Amino acid sequence: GSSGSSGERRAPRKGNTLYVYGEDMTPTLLRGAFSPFGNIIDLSMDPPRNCAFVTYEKMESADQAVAELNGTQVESVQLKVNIARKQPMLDSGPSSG
Repeated sequence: GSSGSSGERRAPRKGNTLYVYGEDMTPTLLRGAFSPFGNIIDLSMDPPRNCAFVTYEKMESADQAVAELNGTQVESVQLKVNIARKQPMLDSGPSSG
């Protein structure tokens, strides 16, 4: 009998920001952890909720990371990435930051 589900949960690819969650991970860590996928233009960490918002210069990466970085164990730390919800078209090159 089929051990598990036949295949994986199909899903589209779109988004700039990514919802990351960890326990013993640091900002500088995510920098070299998400960099491999692409360029980080927006990376923020919230000790309170122990999460991190990493934005990629492109949308192609957003799905990528969420596909690999999802449930991945980097630097001896399990990082949980997801496609942030409610992320409409946002400027890429902010001048009046």
